[PDB]
Amino acid sequence: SMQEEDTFRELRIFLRNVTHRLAIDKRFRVFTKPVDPDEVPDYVTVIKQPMDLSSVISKIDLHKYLTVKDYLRDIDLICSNALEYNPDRDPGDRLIRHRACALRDTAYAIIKEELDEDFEQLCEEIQESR
Repeated sequence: SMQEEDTFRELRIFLRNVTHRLAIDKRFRVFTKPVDPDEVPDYVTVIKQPMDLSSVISKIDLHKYLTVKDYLRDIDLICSNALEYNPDRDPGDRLIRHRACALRDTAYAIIKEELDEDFEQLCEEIQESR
């Protein structure tokens, strides 16, 4: 219905705002764009499901997220991809892992502080009705 499409539009506005705040954070620059094969050839061969904040923005605009949980699944994929690709004790690996955990923690904390639980529940119930 029209009421439901208004609900999903509000969700998209919210998600674009969260994603923007993550994307402008200097710590998360490394997650803002897809990994370049030219500069990192083995990534395409280790990470089966690449995800980045630019792709998240594209998916928001394609109406691919109907709940905050659907969105956080892709935030979690950005993080888990980074942990899998950077498992070594080397400082370059530990720096990316620290930033990946910070990206995940920051996204969850923004949503916990700013998303009304009844709004996420409404999104869930509309989605389950389809």
